[PDB]
Amino acid sequence: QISVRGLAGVENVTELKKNFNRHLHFTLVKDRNVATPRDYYFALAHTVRDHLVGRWIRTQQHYYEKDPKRIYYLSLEFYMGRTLQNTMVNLALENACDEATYQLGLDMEELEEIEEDAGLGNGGLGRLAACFLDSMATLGLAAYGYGIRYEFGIFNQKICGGWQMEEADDWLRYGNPWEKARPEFTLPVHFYGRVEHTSQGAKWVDTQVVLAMPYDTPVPGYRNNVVNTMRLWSAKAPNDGYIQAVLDRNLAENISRVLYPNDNFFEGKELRLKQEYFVVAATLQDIIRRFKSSNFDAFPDKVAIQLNDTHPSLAIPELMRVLVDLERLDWDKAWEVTVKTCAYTNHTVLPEALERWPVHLLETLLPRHLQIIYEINQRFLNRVAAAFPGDVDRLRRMSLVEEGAVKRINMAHLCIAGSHAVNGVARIHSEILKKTIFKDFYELEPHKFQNKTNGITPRRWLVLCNPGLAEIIAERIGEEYISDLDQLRKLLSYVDDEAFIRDVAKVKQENKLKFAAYLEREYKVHINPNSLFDVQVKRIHEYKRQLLNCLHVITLYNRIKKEPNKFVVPRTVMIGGKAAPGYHMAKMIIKLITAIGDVVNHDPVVGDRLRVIFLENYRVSLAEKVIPAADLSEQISTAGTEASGTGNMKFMLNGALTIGTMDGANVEMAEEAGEENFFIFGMRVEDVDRLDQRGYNAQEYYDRIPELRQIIEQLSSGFFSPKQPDLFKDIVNMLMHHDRFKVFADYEEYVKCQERVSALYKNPREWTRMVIRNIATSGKFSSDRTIAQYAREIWGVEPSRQRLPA
Amino acid sequence: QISVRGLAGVENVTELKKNFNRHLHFTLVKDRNVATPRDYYFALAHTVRDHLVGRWIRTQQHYYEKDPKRIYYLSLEFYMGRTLQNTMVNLALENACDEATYQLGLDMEELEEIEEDAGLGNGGLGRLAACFLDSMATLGLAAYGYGIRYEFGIFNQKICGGWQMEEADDWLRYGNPWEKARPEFTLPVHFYGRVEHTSQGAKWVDTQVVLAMPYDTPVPGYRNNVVNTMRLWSAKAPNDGYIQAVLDRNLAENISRVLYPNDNFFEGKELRLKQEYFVVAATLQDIIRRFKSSNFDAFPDKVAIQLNDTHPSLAIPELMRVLVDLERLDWDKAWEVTVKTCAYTNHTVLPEALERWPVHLLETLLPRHLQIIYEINQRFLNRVAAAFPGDVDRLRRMSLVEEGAVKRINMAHLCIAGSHAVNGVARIHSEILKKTIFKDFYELEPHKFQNKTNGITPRRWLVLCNPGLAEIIAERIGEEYISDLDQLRKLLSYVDDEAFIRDVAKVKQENKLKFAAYLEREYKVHINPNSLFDVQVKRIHEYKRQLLNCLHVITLYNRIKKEPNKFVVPRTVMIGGKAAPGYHMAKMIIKLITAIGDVVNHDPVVGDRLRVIFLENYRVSLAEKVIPAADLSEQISTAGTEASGTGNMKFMLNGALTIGTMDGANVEMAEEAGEENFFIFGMRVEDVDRLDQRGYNAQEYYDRIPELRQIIEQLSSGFFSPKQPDLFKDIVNMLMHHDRFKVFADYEEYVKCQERVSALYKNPREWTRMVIRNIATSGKFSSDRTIAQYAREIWGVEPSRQRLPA
Ligand SMILES: O=C1NC(c2ccccc2)=N[C@@]12O[C@H](CO)[C@@H](O)[C@H](O)[C@H]2O
Ligand SMILES: O=C1NC(c2ccccc2)=N[C@@]12O[C@H](CO)[C@@H](O)[C@H](O)[C@H]2O
Ligand SMILES: *Cc1c(COP(=O)(O)O)cnc(C)c1O
Ligand SMILES: *Cc1c(COP(=O)(O)O)cnc(C)c1O
Repeated sequence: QISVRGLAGVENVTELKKNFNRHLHFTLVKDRNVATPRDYYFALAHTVRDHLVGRWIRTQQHYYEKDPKRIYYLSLEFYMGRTLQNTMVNLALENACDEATYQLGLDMEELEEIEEDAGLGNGGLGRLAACFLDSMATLGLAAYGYGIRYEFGIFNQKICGGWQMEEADDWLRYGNPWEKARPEFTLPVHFYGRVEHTSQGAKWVDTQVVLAMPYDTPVPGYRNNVVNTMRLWSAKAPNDGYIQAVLDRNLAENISRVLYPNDNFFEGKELRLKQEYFVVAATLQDIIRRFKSSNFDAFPDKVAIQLNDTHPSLAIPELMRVLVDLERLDWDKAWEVTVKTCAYTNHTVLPEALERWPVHLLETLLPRHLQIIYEINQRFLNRVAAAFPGDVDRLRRMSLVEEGAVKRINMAHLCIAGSHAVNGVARIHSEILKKTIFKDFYELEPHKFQNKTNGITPRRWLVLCNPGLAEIIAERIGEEYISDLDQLRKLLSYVDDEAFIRDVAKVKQENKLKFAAYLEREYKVHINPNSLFDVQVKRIHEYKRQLLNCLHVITLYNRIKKEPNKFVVPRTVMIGGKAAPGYHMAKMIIKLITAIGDVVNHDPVVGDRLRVIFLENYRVSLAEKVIPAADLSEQISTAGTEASGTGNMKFMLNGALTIGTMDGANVEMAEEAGEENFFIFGMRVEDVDRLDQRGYNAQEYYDRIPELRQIIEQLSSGFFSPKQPDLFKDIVNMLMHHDRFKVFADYEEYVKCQERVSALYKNPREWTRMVIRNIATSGKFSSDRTIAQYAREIWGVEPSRQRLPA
Repeated sequence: QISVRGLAGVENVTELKKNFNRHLHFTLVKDRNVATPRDYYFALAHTVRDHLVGRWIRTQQHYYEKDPKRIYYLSLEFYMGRTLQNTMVNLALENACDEATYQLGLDMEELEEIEEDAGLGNGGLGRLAACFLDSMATLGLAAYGYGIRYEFGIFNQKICGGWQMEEADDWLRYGNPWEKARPEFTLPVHFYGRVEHTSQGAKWVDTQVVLAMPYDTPVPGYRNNVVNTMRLWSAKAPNDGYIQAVLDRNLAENISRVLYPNDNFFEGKELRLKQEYFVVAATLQDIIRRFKSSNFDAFPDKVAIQLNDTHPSLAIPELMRVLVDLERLDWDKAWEVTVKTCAYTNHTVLPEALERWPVHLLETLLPRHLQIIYEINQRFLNRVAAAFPGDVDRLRRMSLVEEGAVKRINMAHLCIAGSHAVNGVARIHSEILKKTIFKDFYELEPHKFQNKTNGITPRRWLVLCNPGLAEIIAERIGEEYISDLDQLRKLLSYVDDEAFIRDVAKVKQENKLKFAAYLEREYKVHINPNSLFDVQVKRIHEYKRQLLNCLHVITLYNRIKKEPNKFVVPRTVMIGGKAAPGYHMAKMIIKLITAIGDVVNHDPVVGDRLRVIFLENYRVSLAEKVIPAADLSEQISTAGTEASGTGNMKFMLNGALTIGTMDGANVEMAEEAGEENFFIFGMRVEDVDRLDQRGYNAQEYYDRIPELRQIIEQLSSGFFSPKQPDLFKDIVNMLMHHDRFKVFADYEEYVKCQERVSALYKNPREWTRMVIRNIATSGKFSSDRTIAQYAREIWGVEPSRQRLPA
């Protein structure tokens, strides 16, 4: 149909049809009279998966022959989404499969919707891991993603009476055709026990054994015939009254049962620590086994381990344990190897998110690792003492061990000490690390600290989710940009091209019609497709300030009511996201959003000027639908709180304008497109600090802004909760007395800036010209650029766009 | 190689090799440089499974078109064993696959050994279900096996220091290629709740829901291109703090987690009752759904439900519940349908094995079913009262409800009342049912009571496990006997044929050499292959009198020691079996067996005249090895205790002579072969009763038999337990004061009879002639005969040996 989806060759199509019918008959054990649409999806999945296999086997064989340095991306989260369409795109099979399925009388798009998201992540961090895997494969790196195969990913979200309900995401119910179990690579992991010191050295004894069974999922590079591996571990009980013993095996296997959904507040839960050690222990054994199939001085020349936040920080003490206790290297040599091998990416500055494990917990579960951490801490603090003699305060601040109520291990401190490289994930965030929370460590080892601004894969996030936009771009500048996104700059030469302006606006309107229909179908309510689509989709957090958005929405409503017969640019305000299940305020915000919607969407006087929709069950596959449909991207975190963000980049790439704060990668986005092409508002980081020094008094804003005072009175008095007048008292009280994120401080500038958006939207041609200026400068935010920087500046390997043989 | 294994056609072999390599590449995702022998087994399994699929799909399609009456074999146990070889035999693919694998440089026999037993049964009852499925497919019946897919089957047995240790049988670890999940046929099962009586009728409300997900396994008939289905249900939690809720899903799924291994003593465990209801509820919904795809008056013309003992007895109240509460039939009509549909097979008379569920348990878990059982009981006892006016004692004895300490439901009583047919499983057992435990029910409804003597499938139990014996038979009389075993009588005309005598003895010696080697390899100890192979393999039970065997073995030892320099026919005594994990005495017997072995096998004076071996982990695949190797079959249960036995039949078919009591099917076996061709000894049933009336005094035997007294002194004094002198005090005490199975009463006759065995073994030619007389009359004990009798006399359908198209 469209060229960027590849060729439909006569042989190819005939072949695909033959294989499809073969899998239907032999794999599914069905005839065409009894096949459910799910059967058809599965037949297609196996058929496509068949085209991966030779490439997978040869890629892994190639790495054995060439023995390149290997990259191990260690993460607790991989937010993969659906695999079928992505696999077809990267193998150039999409048009052939569309044709082959069409000829069998099937609509491929319908079959794609049957596939479950692999929702093995919470949000940004998990998705970043998934985008990185795609880029690593595309750049021909010998890279492996290592994580946990959770039986249950992020919960499915239902709204009942405006409230979030959580449902178990039973994603494996119907089987996963993408994965291959490898029971023959099963490895023991040890817990509890105690340490004996002998003549030979320390020995970890009387441990409990849990087994780690790997499942491998293929990761295809973009049309380079490279297929890398994602290895996820599953917990299995070892095989050594009777009934209960059998049933008790469940306890060991609980380790890999369920993704922890608390992306706000670190809770030191034992099961979570078990997960962290489990993935680390199984992975390092695998790494070392592979390393030996070809003396540890060469280890860092053959192995890079990237730590996705502190979640796999125990990689550092575990590697020491294996090198010292099992391989019998002396400490210093062992340590040298560890530091040159390991590198740490920090993904937050919010202090309640930092992992600070109680010592008593580590003492019980991982006694040997605690010993090793104490030894690391001692040697580290000896280096600090030597560098800064007398600075006792510095010693306390930098210690891996935090004193107080309960002793804790600061895992971030452990990571900086045990890594040759520490990076943030946007320039402003990496600066804040060096100025504030890791200033002491920076002063000791300035050379360790880097920036690696985040990116998104243009495969999933353009070609896949927005084929029409991809096509009209390819019509002008060819297809090379898909793996070299900087080529998008060539679109600057089309900013005054009348036909390209027409094409860009047509695609957007088509995406909106498509999504408007999807709303009506799956969640039956009607929306004006000619309205401005104002979307904020991301996890629900106070710092991301969905509440600021709520205030703006109520302002528009109050203005309409006041002057009903006046023109306003009509809007559909769409807000979506999951709240962590124990995060009360986030749950109240969702409820407030739906409460506003109930009022606004049923007011006769508003009509279709204003609509407020809560998008249920925001996940990767919903993002692929709504982001192409968006006009305005809401990136309105308080300055200094969003480490980078990545949604921001998805929208830029897909033809929406951004309203946002100078936070995270927004700063670099505005810099690339020019500030005049970006709706910047609010406090800078410096402003927030100035406010904090003199003290944030929210009352001041309530007193001086009549519009704001009206909103707060409405919330209080039950305007938005008639049957429950005081439902939102927690929200008002927080906004008035305990608002860490200074919602009121940015209110005035946000509303003024939102007016400028409405003003520009009134001018289709100039809106679309501004869009082109955004799309055309979004190249920097390709994860290909990000990974190329990791490769050259941290891992010490060169990327490649050269094909492997087919 | 041998003709009964089929043809190796040039196309066939080339095809199999092609498919094998295809599955290795695409299904296993391996090349030949990294393939483990397990990969090769899996590739072969998929290849063979591919030849089942068209036949499976067409068979099920045929049943839809023809809409024959359908047989539902309801069992908690299916002891299937390995599927690969059996599938090849029944599809005639064995020689082709042997050749195809050979040419790929693989030994098929080695690949077969990688397959795990599907050990979803304890022993005789479970295996009978598996033999029945094979016969039902072979006789072209529209039959379905319905059970539970246990995650863990019968435990693996290890002997440590002579003691049984149990290990979880994790049979699904590496996947099951034989099964096909059918998640789209998932069905709810309800538990707990309470009953509301409305205007419409009774309503079962506030229940907990567990889901039942079916897995279908193909059941190929012998070269008739029929493939029936075995459907096994798996428990899955329904999909409607957070972490713990997710983890708690395990509790629902515990229902299908593990096979109950207590084949001796009924324990009223709730989890066991959950299993029984779970299989019954899911199955009846499936039955009814199928019935509707084509008014319930016709139900019994389209449906037969066979109950494998009382384990699925709740089928009767469940069917009433659905007909009355959900379909709104009146009671009488509902009842008529139920009785004409259901039929009950009894498989024991030992009173501690009968299922007698506490009322309080049923009350809580299945409140509605208890109501229905009480109504059944009332109507039933009204019929008894009318038939036998004034016989109040009869009323008490026949009640479904037993009074006493705790009220119980007698499930056997429920089965007789709710079934149109009740059968035993050997003539003597069916007589005992009518004379003793169900005499009252027989007097009421004489027409219900039948015999259906058990059988074994000659496919697994001759062709598969003993190809050489199958071949030399086929050389004389052709292959038709494999599905018509009565043809074996034609071998009577070869009893004086010198060459056939030679062939029969050669095959036996080859089987012994083969098994002797297997011992040395897998469990490193040496055995004289020219000794008489004396084997007793079966679950460890007091009633099966492994202890009597132990006494004989110690007698032979004591006789050798007394007269060391005298000739005795050398023997290898092999005893194997699992004890139920809580069955103390059975665990002591295993220990005694190994204790005897430790003494006998290390005595220099004994040499290789006598060896005692405990066969570890007796299971279906070990039976296929040891039974063809046996000379003497030990079937020595106390008269009246073994309902039938089926091991007995396996050995008869495979060229061993039987020493046994007139118990179970032994009676019919001796009758078929002639008593002069059978080593019969001991009390008849009548003798046991005469002893019981005057009282069993074991002391009497100890006083009068010096040889026996010596054995008891040895056991007591620690002759067989030096470091633990009183280890076997429980065994002695039981034998002397509390022996329900009268071991001493049969001792003298057993030893004399064992001498006659030794005497005949001394004469190879006459031994072998006697063997021929056994093999030649074993035809009756084909499960084909058994199932044909069920079909005609209970189910009301005609068997067929006609082929379906290929
Ligand atoms: O999405 C994110 N989750 C976490 C995080 C959550 C819990 C504990 C630790 C970190 N950090 C985040 O990483 C993304 C990827 O770098 C950034 O784009 C986000 O700004 C940042 O919020
Ligand atoms: O092997 C058997 N197990 C049980 C049984 C076990 C527990 C509860 C109820 C029954 N009955 C048996 O059924 C076989 C098949 O009919 C008979 O050959 C055996 O003689 C008989 O012992
Ligand atoms: C990209 C993405 C995120 C991260 O979005 P931010 O706006 O950076 O928080 C979260 N969830 C999903 C499903 C995504 O696709
Ligand atoms: C046939 C068989 C049994 C039943 O044997 P009996 O001697 O009748 O008790 C038990 N277990 C296995 C593995 C079998 O193959």
